[PDB]
Amino acid sequence: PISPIETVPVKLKPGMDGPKVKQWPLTEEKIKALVEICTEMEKEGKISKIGPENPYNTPVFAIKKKWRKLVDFRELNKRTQDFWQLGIPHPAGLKKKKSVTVLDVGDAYFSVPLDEDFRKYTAFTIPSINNETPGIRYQYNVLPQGWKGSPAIFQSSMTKILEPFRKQNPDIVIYQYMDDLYVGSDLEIGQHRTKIEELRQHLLRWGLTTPDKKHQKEPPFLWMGYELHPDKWTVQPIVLPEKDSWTVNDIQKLVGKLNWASQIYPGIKVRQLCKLLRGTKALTEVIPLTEEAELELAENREILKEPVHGVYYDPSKDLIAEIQKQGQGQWTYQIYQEPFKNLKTGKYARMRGAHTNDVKQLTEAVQKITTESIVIWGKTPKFKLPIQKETWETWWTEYWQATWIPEWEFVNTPPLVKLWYQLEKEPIVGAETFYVDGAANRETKLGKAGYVTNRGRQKVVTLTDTTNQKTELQAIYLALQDSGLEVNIVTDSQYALGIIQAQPDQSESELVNQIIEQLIKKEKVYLAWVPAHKGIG
Amino acid sequence: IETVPVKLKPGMDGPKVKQWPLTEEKIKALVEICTEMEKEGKISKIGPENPYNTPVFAIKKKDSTKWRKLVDFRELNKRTQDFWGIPHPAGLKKKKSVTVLDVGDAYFSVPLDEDFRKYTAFTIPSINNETPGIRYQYNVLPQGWKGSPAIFQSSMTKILEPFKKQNPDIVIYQYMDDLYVGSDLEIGQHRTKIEELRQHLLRWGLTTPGYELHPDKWTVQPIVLPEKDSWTVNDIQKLVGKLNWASQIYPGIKVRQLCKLLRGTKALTEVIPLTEEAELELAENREILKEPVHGVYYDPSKDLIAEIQKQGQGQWTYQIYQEPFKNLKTGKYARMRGAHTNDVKQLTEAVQKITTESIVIWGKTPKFKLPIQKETWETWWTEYWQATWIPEWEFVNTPPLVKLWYNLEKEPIVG
Ligand SMILES: CCOCn1c(Cc2cc(C)cc(C)c2)c(C(C)C)c(=O)[nH]c1=O
Repeated sequence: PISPIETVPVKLKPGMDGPKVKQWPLTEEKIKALVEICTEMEKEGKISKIGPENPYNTPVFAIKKKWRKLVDFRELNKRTQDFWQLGIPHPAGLKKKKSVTVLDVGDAYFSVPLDEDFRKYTAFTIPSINNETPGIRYQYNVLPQGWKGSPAIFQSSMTKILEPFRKQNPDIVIYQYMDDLYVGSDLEIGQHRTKIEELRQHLLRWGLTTPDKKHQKEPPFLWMGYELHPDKWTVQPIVLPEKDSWTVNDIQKLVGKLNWASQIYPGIKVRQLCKLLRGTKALTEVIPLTEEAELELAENREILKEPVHGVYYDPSKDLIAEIQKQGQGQWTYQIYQEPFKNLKTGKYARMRGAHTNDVKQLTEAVQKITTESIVIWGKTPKFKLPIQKETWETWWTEYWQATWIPEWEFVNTPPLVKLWYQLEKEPIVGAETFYVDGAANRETKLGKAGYVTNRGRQKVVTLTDTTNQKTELQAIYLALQDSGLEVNIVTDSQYALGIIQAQPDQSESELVNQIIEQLIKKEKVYLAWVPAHKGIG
Repeated sequence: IETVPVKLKPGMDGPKVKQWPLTEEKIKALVEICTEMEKEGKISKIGPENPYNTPVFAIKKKDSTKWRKLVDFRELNKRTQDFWGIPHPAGLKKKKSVTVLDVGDAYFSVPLDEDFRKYTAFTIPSINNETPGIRYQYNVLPQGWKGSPAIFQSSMTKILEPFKKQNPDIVIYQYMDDLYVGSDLEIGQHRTKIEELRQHLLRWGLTTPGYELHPDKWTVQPIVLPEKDSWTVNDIQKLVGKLNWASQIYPGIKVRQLCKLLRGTKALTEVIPLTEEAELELAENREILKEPVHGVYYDPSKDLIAEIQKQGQGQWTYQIYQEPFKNLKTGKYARMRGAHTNDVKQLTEAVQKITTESIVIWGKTPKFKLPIQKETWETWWTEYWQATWIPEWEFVNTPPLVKLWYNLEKEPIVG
């Protein structure tokens, strides 16, 4: 039945008025059923008949999943004010429980009273055979299914009702999600059982009932692709649809699941399969799997055959986070308390953008790990990073941007991340000095790039279809190429000033990457910038 | 008691800012601090019908080993009707010593307009989201809100009148929850005179928790160029590059004669003898640089900007201005003992220190341009924040030349 709870004042968005959608026309069979069903709801007090003084209306339908009504609140919702859960708990953050019992509060929505002032907008109508006499008209006295505000109001009411019980029994954990109530504890099975029944009766006090064993959920719990088991959690089986004909669409869907899975199974690859999309003309276009795609799709099936399980959180144990550099711009990490008993795993992908470096990327992965850790375990892990303290100290104390890594420790697990090179702080004595320069016609795109050294050496190339920036970077490239293991290079390029400060080791620009590789080849490189057009050849 | 009605600026709506993740420690404290405030009727639990939200967090002042609650009312403030408030005295910028007092407690004794309370909504989050957040809403004047000191104006002036009229020599300025007391007196006389105010205040109900500010130790330093016996091609080059840039601030800076020496393809290390002309050019630039650029005045009807550069080795430079190149103030900042390996800790201290000066000098917090990545700042700044206010800020990429120049600011011959 309806419960003696205080209703929540609810109102339509400022300005707008209640919905007025015309009632869809129904057949004899549809009407007959609705009439039946609504006669039931009206008796229970759920809905109440209304006279045409109510100008509002919403369309009701009849669907068989015996018949069952359905109200389309799309319009009313659009007009309903806004409310303030959309942050889901992650398995790795739950604490092991001796027992977990799940109570159902399904038709509790129809157990929570609606704001008597708002009820009027909820009006709907029951049509007649065809287009004759006026139909039956009702309105809700309780939170209706499908309305924007139901979930929120329900949640809040539930919280209020649970407050006293939560207080009396602090050693009991309740988690509400949808119309399920997950009650867990470490009490003795008999004691736990006893408390549930008390809770149950406490709820019954407020009208909210509970069903029979018929539909009583029991572990494992299938939740958001995870499998909740009492001692540990596993990942729900990821199956790859073994077919022979693959459409563009099919491929994309595949790449999706596979990308999601790479988090748990760090071995997954989709490059060879993510080439099958090149130049595709239609979503339904059929693509022949290349041999390399067969090989790739094949191995992933094996990987995904393996069972991967994680364990739960133990607050009495510290948090460890270990990171690995899978390749350039790719990182893997695992968070555990006991070695090999992972609470959570994951991986990070990067675009390399305009220009970064490995150490910088390392810090970013740390930050992301740190944040999610705080969200899940309210604590920040102790890090184990594949980088020496030496390298770190040499990089951050000089980097132009503020940066930091919480308490961490060096772990000798190859390949260690390191500084690929370091520009000299002072010019190299007894090294050739290249004065590089590049100029381009912004419109004709005809450029020239070259250099001249104190050593008398010189060169100049003519570039076709080029920009100014390129002729600049190109001049710097030529010097790097034509020089020895030690070089001094002066340029008036604003961009060189960029790499001086940041000394990146990965760029989006291929030219920059060319340069970086050259920069790495040398033993000593001193890069100097000077004002352009200032007659300082 | 009378509750002066407060209203949002026209066309504005309440804040709907997401709460940032908090650690267990901080959440436990807020729960503790809030249950207490609830009982005292300072705040009340609210429903989901209220869609607004402002973020909250917890901090611990210096020496303080007890958690204090801090709300980020920046958004609400920006949207709260102005008050046509408290004037600013050009005195304390001069005074020999200034002490800062937290009179934020005072507000809790004043009630807030019923109709406005909804906008003060905030949320204590829960670990791993295993429970719904706990939503509250203020019933009394909240700390950190700009409406607060404005409404408790009449009451503060009153309370202060006695002390003011007895000491017309001491300056008292109120900004947010802070109270700035400045005097030219003797350290002993100043400090002890504080207590007189302190107790005087305490006598009404508002517990008012080195530490002395010394305006006039904030003298703007000049830029000093290097001097050598011998100069190399590289030396001139670095110099000319720096100068050429400075000419944006000092147009009288010329570098034509030095550039002359740089014609030709010499080895960067090769020494070059200076000409009498390039020697004079250099003398003039030094001369020009001996003082801040003329004609720079504070315009009250414009925002203050504070740019900070990470120099390195615990060093930070900053400039305050309203228009690029026309600095109202500049300086350096060396890390506090203990910030040994934490860039964020330092930067945070720097911001607080810089902001405070902004308050004393102009009674306005500057807008910060921080040489740090958004993600990094948001993740850890609250871990070392110790002021009751929160400046506005944006993140930037420090131009190489800007820090090469200010790195050149003069320092004491010894200390
Ligand atoms: C049998 C395992 O159920 C998972 N589980 C649970 C129950 C549980 C079940 C589901 C479907 C989702 C979530 C987030 C939690 C709890 C609490 C919340 C009752 C707990 O503390 N610990 C735990 O391991």
